[PDB]
Amino acid sequence: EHGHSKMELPDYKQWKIEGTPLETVQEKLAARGLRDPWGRNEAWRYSGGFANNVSFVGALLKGFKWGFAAFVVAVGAEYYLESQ
Amino acid sequence: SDAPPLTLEAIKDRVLYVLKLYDKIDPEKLSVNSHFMKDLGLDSLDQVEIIMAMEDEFGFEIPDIDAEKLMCPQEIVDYIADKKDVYE
Amino acid sequence: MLKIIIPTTMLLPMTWMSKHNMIWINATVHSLLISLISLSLLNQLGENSLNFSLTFFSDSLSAPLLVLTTWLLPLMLMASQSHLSKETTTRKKLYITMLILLQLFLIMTFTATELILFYILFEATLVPTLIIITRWGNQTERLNAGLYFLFYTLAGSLPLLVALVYIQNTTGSLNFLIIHYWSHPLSNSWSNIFMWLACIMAFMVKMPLYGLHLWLPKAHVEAPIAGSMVLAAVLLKLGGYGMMRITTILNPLTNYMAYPFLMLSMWGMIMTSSICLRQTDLKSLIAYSSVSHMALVIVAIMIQTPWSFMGATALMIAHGLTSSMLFCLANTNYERVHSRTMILARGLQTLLPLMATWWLVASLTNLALPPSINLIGELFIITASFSWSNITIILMGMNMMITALYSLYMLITTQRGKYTHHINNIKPSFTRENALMALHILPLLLLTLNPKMILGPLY
Amino acid sequence: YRHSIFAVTHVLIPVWIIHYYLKYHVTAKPYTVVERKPRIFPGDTILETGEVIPLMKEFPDQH
Amino acid sequence: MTLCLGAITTLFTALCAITQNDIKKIVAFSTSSQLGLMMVTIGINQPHLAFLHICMHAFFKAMLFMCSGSIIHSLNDEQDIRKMGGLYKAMPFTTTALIIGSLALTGMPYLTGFYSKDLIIEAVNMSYTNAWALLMTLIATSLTAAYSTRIIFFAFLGKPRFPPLVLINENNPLLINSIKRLLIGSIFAGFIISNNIPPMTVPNTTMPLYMKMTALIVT
Amino acid sequence: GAHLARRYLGDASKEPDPLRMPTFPPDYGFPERKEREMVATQQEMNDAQLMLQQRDYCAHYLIQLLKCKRDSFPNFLACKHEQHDWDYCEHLDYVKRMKEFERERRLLQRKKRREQREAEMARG
Amino acid sequence: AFSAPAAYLTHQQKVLRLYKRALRHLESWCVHRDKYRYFACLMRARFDEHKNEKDMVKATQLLRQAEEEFWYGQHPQPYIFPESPGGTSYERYECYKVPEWCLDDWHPSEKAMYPDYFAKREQWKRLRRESWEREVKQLQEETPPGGPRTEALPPARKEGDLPPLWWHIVTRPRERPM
Amino acid sequence: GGVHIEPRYRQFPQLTRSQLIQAEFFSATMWFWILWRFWHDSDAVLGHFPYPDPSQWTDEELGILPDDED
Amino acid sequence: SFPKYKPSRLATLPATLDPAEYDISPETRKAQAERLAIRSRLKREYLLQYNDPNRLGVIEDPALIRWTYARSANIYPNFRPTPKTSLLGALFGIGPLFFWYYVFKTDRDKKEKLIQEGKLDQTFNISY
Amino acid sequence: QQERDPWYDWDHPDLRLNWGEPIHWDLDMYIRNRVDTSPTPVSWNTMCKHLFGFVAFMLFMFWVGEIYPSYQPVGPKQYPYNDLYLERGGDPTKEPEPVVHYEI
Amino acid sequence: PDSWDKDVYPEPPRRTPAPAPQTSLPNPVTYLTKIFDLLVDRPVTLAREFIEQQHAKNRYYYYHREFRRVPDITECEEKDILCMFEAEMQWRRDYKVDQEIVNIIQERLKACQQREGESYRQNCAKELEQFTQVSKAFQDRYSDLGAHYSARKCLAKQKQRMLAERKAAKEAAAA
Amino acid sequence: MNPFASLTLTTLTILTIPIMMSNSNIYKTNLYPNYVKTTVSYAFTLSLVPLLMFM
Ligand SMILES: CCCCCCCCCCCCCCCCC[C@@H](O)O[C@H](CO[C@H](O)CCCCCCCCCCCCCCC)COP(=O)(O)OCC[N+](C)(C)C
Ligand SMILES: CCCCCCCC/C=C\CCCCCCCC(=O)O[C@H](COC(=O)CCCCCCC/C=C/CCCCCCCC)COP(=O)(O)OCCN
Ligand SMILES: *OP(=O)(O)OCC(C)(C)[C@@H](O)C(=O)NCCC(=O)NCCSC(=O)CCCCCCCCCCC
Repeated sequence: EHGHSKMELPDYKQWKIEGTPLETVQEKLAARGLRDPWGRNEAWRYSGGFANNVSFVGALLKGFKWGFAAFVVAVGAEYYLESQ
Repeated sequence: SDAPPLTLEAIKDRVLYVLKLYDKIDPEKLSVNSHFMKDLGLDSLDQVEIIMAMEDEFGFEIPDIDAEKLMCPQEIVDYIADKKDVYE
Repeated sequence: MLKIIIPTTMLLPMTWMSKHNMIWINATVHSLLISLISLSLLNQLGENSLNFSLTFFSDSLSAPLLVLTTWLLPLMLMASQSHLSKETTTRKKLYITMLILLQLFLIMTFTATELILFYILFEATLVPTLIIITRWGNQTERLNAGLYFLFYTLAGSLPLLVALVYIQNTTGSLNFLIIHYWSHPLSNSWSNIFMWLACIMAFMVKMPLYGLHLWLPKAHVEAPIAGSMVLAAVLLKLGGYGMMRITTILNPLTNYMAYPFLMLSMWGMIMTSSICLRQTDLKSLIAYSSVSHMALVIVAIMIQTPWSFMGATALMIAHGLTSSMLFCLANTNYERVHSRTMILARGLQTLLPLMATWWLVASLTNLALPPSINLIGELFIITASFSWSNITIILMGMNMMITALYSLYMLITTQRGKYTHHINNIKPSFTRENALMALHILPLLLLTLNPKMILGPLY
Repeated sequence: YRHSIFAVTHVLIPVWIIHYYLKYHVTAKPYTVVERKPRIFPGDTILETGEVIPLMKEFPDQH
Repeated sequence: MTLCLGAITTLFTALCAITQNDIKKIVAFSTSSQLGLMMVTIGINQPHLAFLHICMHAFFKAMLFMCSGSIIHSLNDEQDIRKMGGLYKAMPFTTTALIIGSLALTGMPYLTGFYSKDLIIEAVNMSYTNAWALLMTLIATSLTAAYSTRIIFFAFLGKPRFPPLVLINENNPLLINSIKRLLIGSIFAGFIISNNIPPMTVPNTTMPLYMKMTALIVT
Repeated sequence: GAHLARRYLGDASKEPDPLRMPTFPPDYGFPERKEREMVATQQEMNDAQLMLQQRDYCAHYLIQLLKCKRDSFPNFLACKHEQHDWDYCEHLDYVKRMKEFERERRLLQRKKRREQREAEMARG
Repeated sequence: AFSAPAAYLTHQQKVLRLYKRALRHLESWCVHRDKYRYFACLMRARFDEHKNEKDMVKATQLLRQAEEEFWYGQHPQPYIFPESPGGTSYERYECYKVPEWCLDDWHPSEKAMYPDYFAKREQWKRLRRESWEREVKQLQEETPPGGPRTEALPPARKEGDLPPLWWHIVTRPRERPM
Repeated sequence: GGVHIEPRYRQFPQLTRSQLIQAEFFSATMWFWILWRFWHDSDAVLGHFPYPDPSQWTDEELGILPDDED
Repeated sequence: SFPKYKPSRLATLPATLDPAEYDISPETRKAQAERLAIRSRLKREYLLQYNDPNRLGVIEDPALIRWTYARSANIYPNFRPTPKTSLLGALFGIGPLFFWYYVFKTDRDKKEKLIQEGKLDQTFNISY
Repeated sequence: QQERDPWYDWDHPDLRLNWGEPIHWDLDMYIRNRVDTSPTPVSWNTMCKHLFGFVAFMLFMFWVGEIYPSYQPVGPKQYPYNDLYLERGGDPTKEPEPVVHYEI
Repeated sequence: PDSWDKDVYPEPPRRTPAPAPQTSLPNPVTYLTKIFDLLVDRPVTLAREFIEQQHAKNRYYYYHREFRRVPDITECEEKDILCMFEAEMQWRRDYKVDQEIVNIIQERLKACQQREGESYRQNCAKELEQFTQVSKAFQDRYSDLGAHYSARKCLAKQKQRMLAERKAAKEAAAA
Repeated sequence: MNPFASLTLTTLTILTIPIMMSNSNIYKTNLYPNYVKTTVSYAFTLSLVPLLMFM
């Protein structure tokens, strides 16, 4: 049992430099009369599920919302049970 | 590991995929047997960059003595196949 | 004691009247039976000794050496079976005769109750070894090797004989029991100094002491495999046994006569160990490691304390077994490759895995991994030396580190890495070789369970 | 089932052998198994004797 | 001698770890610095605290190494952090496990590393000891936070920098369960063990407010 | 900490030496000098076998806390009042040590001031 | 690796080797892809500003200052592919490589398993046995007198011939045998 | 002993809902535990016993005389 | 300009920093060509011996034999007693012995004097 | 042997040696498992200076911190029964000089 | 256990506290010990009873060997080899017995240190004092004799010690 | 009697059984890693009891 499923490559025309930091790199290079020939080779790194980033603080607070809600519920139950 | 057993068709497809993203060469003109200097009008620095892109794509390094004489996509595919022991 | 001596003598007619194709089988079986019989000597007392007769006696210092001597003969026969295949029947019988005569001389030497008798057999052990080295040795250096092994020995032992007869004209006896019970102090005098030197140098040269050790690498690298086994396992310990016996009449001179040798040993063990770091021959490396271990034994005997003597006995037994195993492994490589150079045959763990396991166990034992009896002897000697002077630890400590290094070096060069491409004649290991290694290594790990058997008479 | 045989052959048999060896051979000799003395606090009572350890000196308690 | 050896060890190893690019090397230098901190604790005559730190470090350092090995296997035996980019979303369980382990290593309050590291820092702060060793311990704590940040930032937060053939896969029950047991350990074991052991030292009940917060501030 | 700066950058003799403290008689300040009271006796403190460093003036609270810990075993958070009591007693011990430090420092200040006034009167 | 080396490297080969090394180390310094793209385009622009120069002396004066500048700023810990000579898995599978001739020493009870494999192996052995006798003479007549000048080997030129010295290249163990 | 996931080649890899929910659950567990412990045991961080001011103690309790007696 | 690299015994000069590779002369090219020629001859000999189906033995290497012989057995016949060898032998073989003798003798004299004066405190020293 | 070309087809790839070529007198000293002489990014003298300076500075600073320790503004810890005379060593037949502790 | 003499290996009365549960939570330790008893102690005890009854079916004895006293080295002539042999054997037996006495005292000391817990420094004074005395006596008797020790060398050491003591006593008396 | 010592020795002893079985048939199959893992888990569970006794 191994992975022989005939994976097919996506279309190469899909990758475009627009909307990526590679576009800004191209603009800075054109400010000096240069060009980036390999730009479209890296575009897939900013295209799909990789298009959105998370901050360091956001990474640390990965499950803070649900934990905070559970803590509020638990402390409310503790208050409503002790006060009896 | 769990690495799928890549084939000659996969190697050729990936080589052509990387070459078609090189905006210096026209995707209509190139083929498997299209030469680098004469058929596509490229330089030696362009060939070095193409070899580096191949190395980045396939995750292994081609030594310079071997890399300097790989002038077609077909010979790139053959080199990768011989290095990685591809049957079909 | 004749219950062991007579069957060993009967080995000779049994060998000579045997069939042409049955010499090895009969010799091995009856040598194993003699070893089983000699196992009964291990029942010792905390009292004086096992004084069988006026001529022979046994002690808990002599019993383990006798057991090792009787056990080594079948292993030597197994090791010699291979390279003596194309030899005529008469010469094979002569080889077995030399081995039997060596065993007989050693047996008697360990149990002799008289110093002169001990000297005669201690020298009689030379002739079979010299014949074995110079007749069935492989290279042309063997002749020179033999000469060295002879003259060094004799150069040390001719003065001893003189001293011995001198002693018998003064005390009236050379019997060891009387000598022990009637011991008298040695006054500090030039005559006494030279008597001390005469009594000590013959045993120093056969340990061998550093600076007097030049014969040993020659003899061990030029000898056949059985000769190397018997030289490293038993013949080196003759000097230790002799010094243990004779130091009872040398006090209190040893308190200050021991200084030149102690230094020569304590520094020497460093040098030889470092020599093992840069060696291109396996047998030469194993021989130099033997020199280092015997330097430690020399220190133990010169310190003259109970812990020193216990450690020296244990280390003698352990080194005998370990060095014999290492020589057998090197020879099993040589018979395939015919070179005796460390870096020729490489990456052998891939081609011979079980032999690689044997190599690992032998290297671990030579490295003195606890609780092996090698480490027991080493640690007892080190503790006694620390009591002698706290500074000694430095040198001792250094030796330990160096030893491990070269041991693992020998294991890594031959077993690990990539195999040599052009060497395509490495056949699977035979049952004979595997059984040889197993019969070397199982007694060591069994002896670690009852160390009191090999701790000598001061336990 | 496999867990049952594993628990029988790899836990129960070794613990039986070790408990027998400790209870009937090791403790047959003195000082082989030496226990740290149990701690005694005021107000405790002893099974062997039955006396009551006196309480402390009623220290002034506040906060 | 033990105090000075531990202090110099922890400082030097954290300093070396701060610029490493192999992830296993970073974790190994972290282990060495933690061992130096243990020796510092021994030097100030707090052996039971050192034992407690050993017990907590076991949990969270082993789980950190397992997360690193998971990443290495998922990226085709690639160990350099230059060649791993956005893994926060690509493999979430490893991300949460490594985040919790890094928080436990840096002494986040009420986690497993809190109950040993915070007490060790307090004990070194209030003791008759070398000023240099104390300063080196504090700087080493800061550097511990720094290299944990380095691992997280270069392994999980950016854009992907691995080869195009994506073989990322976490879905193996063996890996998940093995990581999860030590995750639960590195969350609760400090509390359980600290509350279930007898007191073996005099506590540091009263302290200046800035001295009580020093570990958190430097982290 | 500021006392380190005061002793190491300022006048060393102006501040106490922690190793050689105290240097002044206990009765120098006021003659009352009430003695410290110990509750746990030698025998029960040996029977509880605390430690030679836990065998201090707060040992009775430690003994009570250990009794609670042993008695309510499965509920490891059952007895927290006695933990608080032991911690409070240790806090009071530390405050007494701080008071000793301060008293020695002020006595050193006053002794040096006496020496300066006497030197001024002698020079005048 | 596969290609035979020459007696020396020309100026062009040295320049290209510097270009590859400098780009790799710049990538090791610039971790992110867009930063690397920008600085690699800048390095390409810096590299070909002297592309059209004609004289050898100054062109060699360049590529010397370039080597010195590279060695000053060479990133002491550059990225290495894991299988490359400095990588973390360089010779990892070297211990699983076993030579083919070991199969000749298998017990008949072992060769009884896999009969088809050993039949094919016998076919290969007989092919090698004939081809060797042809190859020795082919190499003998194709070599210049005085010995070879370069360790490059010729192909087969006849119909049934095989390339000389082919056995130990064709029967390589594998890249990942186990 | 897992399930089959094919490679993607330059696209985000396929994810199971199980691993997502497990990771979110464990992160939420860690944060809830931290919040609960801070709510219940706050003295472990901020301290319980105030630090006295040494200069604020009166000379009466420190045994200091007005620089004339002894 | 950039700070210069200074080679040492244990950190040698890079090939890209060798001025000798930038001083190209026809004689240098001829030397390189003939070095490659002799390497190619040796490689051809080895590969002819290595690919031979008939051969079933370790290939003998004269260079390895020369190395082992030079390291072991060619030493003494080429030894000549010179001031340098004599001085180095005397130092390296005699100095350590007397150094360690002095150290150990001083230590044991100190210990013996302490024992004779009775101020050593050998309590519990039972095993020696 | 470590600075030999790793991309060449050596006859002995692990040792990076060719059959028939002269062997260095000290080959066993340089076998890639032992001392190597490969060029380093930083010069040997600079590395030696930096390492020695760091070690010497750390030793000097540890000695300085030994002379200038850190402590808290407290007096010595007080122990009840003659500074635990009986529990620390003992000798209960000597009647030690009593040490009494000051309550403030 | 009757297998050893309680006076030679003394032990304190071993007073242990009584269970005083303070809460209603059942502790797992008691239940674990009950299941341990049921699952381990009973079968082991039954096997032991079977083996003990089998041993009782076949009862036989062995004895401690008693040794007569012989004249010591202090009453042997210079060259009378038989008397020196007997005295040497007797001295060696006495040496072994003294070694075992030291071993017994050391075992006492180690057991005390383990048993007393945190108060071992004060509660093991008697064992330390006994070991100090026995160690001093053993060191006086047998230290520095060497590997080739004998009764004659021990007698010489004792004679030199007595000469030194007599000289010191005469010097102190004639002070 | 006092299961503490028996439990403590049993943990270390049953840690050694797979080493003895390393020459048996289980070592030549693919169930050996699970065998060792199960043995270690059982040893952990057993060793949890003397910790409870000390606690
Ligand atoms: C070569 C590889 C190693 C081989 C083995 C080497 C081991 C043998 C070393 C010999 C041991 C030492 C021999 C003598 C030691 C006695 C102590 C004496 O030499 O020291 C001083 C002696 O002073 C001088 O040494 C006098 C002798 C000087 C002449 C001797 C030659 C010195 C170096 C020779 C070395 C050659 C060795 C190799 C020979 C081939 C003490 O002063 P003094 O109190 O008055 O004499 C005490 C002795 N009494 C009581 C009998 C009187
Ligand atoms: C590996 C090579 C080692 C070579 C052997 C080294 C040992 C040499 C030992 C000395 C040799 C002769 C020993 C004498 C035999 C002992 C007998 C004895 O001690 O009697 C002495 C006699 O002692 C001597 O005569 C010895 C004199 C020496 C003469 C021979 C010189 C040999 C070389 C000496 C220097 C070398 C010794 C050490 C060598 C170290 C190793 C190289 C007392 O004689 P009396 O006159 O009866 O009593 C005195 C009261 N009237
Ligand atoms: O057509 P091709 O065969 O590809 O030929 C290419 C090229 C013509 C450029 C070249 O091979 C050639 O033959 N040039 C002739 C002249 C010449 O090249 N002279 C030397 C120029 S040196 C140079 O390019 C400047 C180097 C600047 C970069 C320094 C690197 C520092 C990096 C530091 C680490 C990050």
